[PDB]
Amino acid sequence: WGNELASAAARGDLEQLTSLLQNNVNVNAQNGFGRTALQVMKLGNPEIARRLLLRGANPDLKDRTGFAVIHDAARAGFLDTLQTLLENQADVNIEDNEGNLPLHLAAKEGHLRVVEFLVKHTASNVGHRNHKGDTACDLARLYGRNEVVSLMQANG
Repeated sequence: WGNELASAAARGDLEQLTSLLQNNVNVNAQNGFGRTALQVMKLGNPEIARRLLLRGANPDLKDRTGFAVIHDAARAGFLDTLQTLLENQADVNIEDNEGNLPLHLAAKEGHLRVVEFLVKHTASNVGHRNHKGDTACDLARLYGRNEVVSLMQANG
């Protein structure tokens, strides 16, 4: 179950995932490499995240590098999964090993809509400095994310 559930999530096979969920499974079981189905899930499949969360999947777990799924979602620009993560109590201000919040990663990669949602509709700490002293906006500025910077100073 744990392994197959993780496999179905990793591949983005909702049908197979929902099939497995009919069994008495621990959605927070770790696969062969220590990651849960939610952690290995292929982003771009918010329903898979929703089904896993509905069954009690812990959204705040961190991998080898202290990255939570919301970190991955934010960094890659997957707003839908990020939002379903939050509507299921995932911590928005969870930090990676360098003190970066999901907002930092979104800003750094120039995902304007993700940043906008975070700044405007979440408890994201816009003034949070990572370990090296940089805020999400600083990183946007450093990475030439002009539109993100303008949006951030426009409301925070």
